[PDB]
Amino acid sequence: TNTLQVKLLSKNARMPERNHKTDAGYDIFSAETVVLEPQEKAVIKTDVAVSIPEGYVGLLTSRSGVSSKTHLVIETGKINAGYHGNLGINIKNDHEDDKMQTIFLRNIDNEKIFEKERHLYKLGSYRIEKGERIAQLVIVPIWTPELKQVEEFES
Amino acid sequence: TNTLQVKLLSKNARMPERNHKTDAGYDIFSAETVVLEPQEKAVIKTDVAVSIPEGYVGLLTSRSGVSSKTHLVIETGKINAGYHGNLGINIKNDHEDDKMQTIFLRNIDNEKIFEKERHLYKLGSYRIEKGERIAQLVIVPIWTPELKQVEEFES
Amino acid sequence: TNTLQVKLLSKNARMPERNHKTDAGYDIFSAETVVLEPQEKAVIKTDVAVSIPEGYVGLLTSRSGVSSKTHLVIETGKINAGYHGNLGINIKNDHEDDKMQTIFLRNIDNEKIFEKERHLYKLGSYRIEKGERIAQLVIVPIWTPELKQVEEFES
Ligand SMILES: O=c1ccn([C@H]2C[C@H](O)[C@@H](COP(=O)(O)NP(=O)(O)OP(=O)(O)O)O2)c(=O)[nH]1
Ligand SMILES: O=c1ccn([C@H]2C[C@H](O)[C@@H](COP(=O)(O)NP(=O)(O)OP(=O)(O)O)O2)c(=O)[nH]1
Ligand SMILES: O=c1ccn([C@H]2C[C@H](O)[C@@H](COP(=O)(O)NP(=O)(O)OP(=O)(O)O)O2)c(=O)[nH]1
Ligand code: NI
Ligand code: NI
Repeated sequence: TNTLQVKLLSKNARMPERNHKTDAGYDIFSAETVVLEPQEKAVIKTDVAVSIPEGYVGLLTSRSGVSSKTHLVIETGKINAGYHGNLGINIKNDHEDDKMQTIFLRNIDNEKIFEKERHLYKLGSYRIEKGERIAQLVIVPIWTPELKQVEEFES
Repeated sequence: TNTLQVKLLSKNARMPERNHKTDAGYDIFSAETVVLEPQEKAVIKTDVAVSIPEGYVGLLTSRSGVSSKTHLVIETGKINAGYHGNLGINIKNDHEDDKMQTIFLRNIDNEKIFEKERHLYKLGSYRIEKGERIAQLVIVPIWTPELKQVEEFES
Repeated sequence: TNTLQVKLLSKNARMPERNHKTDAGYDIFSAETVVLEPQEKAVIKTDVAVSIPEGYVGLLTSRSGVSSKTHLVIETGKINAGYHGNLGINIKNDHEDDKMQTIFLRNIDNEKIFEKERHLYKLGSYRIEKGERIAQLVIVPIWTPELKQVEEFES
């Protein structure tokens, strides 16, 4: 009743966490490791499925720490009450494509990642790693009345 | 009561649709045909008016299919309970302006549109056509208490 | 009960305003004066703190007038029920960095600001001034049930 059904779709999926009763949302973890170049768009698999009951909508939205620090822009997803598919993260690396190149990409804390092997990445490239806090899920009640075409409003 | 008032403002306006009782929102259709160049901003007319009752807010928000596939970024609009004006779609083609040009623009499914007449468009240009599913409306309850200036919080 | 606690953190902070009972949100004012260059990111201090009660989330979101007219993109912040810190505005000037320069920057109405002293700014630069309407706060009820790992959903 006052419980939400969560299903893991793979071994790479992590269970959402609401560590504090103070918090409004549930920590969503990536089930993928991907490198996003400037201007590049992607849908990140969480390998998690939720069964939101009717009368509610789920908001798969961005964290403030990742969005303020990095150019990673997450378009909030509206999780329909009944959708049992894989929760994707609609993401875009909004860093501009200035043609410049660097020897290291940066994490979701905007910090430079030092590698043992030298590699040439385009400047402004980010990497998201398996099991990282990149999004959060917030469930909000909704009002869905029947629509009535009207020629001029009540008042 | 448990009905929402909808008004069409022209012949080009289409009635919002909630085809499934599973869905949280209402399909919003464009009343315009416009071509958006890279970095170009616009407010798309739906020619639709809604009368949301007090204690609720409307969220004129993006669809997941259009936002994940195209560079079309819709800034979610907060529809105030009482606003009876034309619902606009605050949109931006976030494709970068790389000065390059192509012989065809692309639709809201990111597919290339083949034309009988050759025309030169800038690379990353999109066209939205009259009567297309580009946005959705989600109504959510709101808490609007009176504000009290406080020197230090309750607890 | 049906009141919200608001705390000012400095002399530069302004009290949020819900001028109409028609409106869904509360007008949020900047406590800073900053110039944002193209592609530049910042967190704007409001010097305001709110004590949202449990069972609710706050949405520190963009105004339609500023977002449709300017390239100022505000990533909606989810204000947790219990957070008593400074409300920041997660902002980005999404104007592209075209290397061009102009003798005047522009305001949150996208109008050119004429100065007595000539200065060279990069094209697409915006200035936000102390005490300006740049954001709004909308509080929405939330459902936070306990999570139960499930192998296959109820129905
Ligand atoms: O724009 C913002 C966003 C967040 N905040 C505050 C409110 C919130 O309680 C706190 C945490 O931000 P979020 O709830 O949006 N994300 P999260 O709880 O995951 O924190 P973080 O992103 O830092 O891990 O920061 C702002 O003041 N302005
Ligand atoms: O980022 C997202 C967005 C949506 N989804 C899922 C949840 C939702 O039930 C389903 C449909 O997405 P939206 O409700 O956000 N838009 P719409 O119902 O119109 O579908 P589409 O945009 O594909 O027409 O896709 C994700 O998993 N991640
Ligand atoms: O995309 C939008 C955004 C807003 N609107 C309408 C609905 C709303 O009642 C009205 C005001 O917009 P917002 O509530 O989103 N922001 P605000 O009340 O502060 O007005 P403004 O931003 O113009 O000061 O404009 C649209 O039609 N489409
Ligand atoms: Ni939102
Ligand atoms: Ni951009």
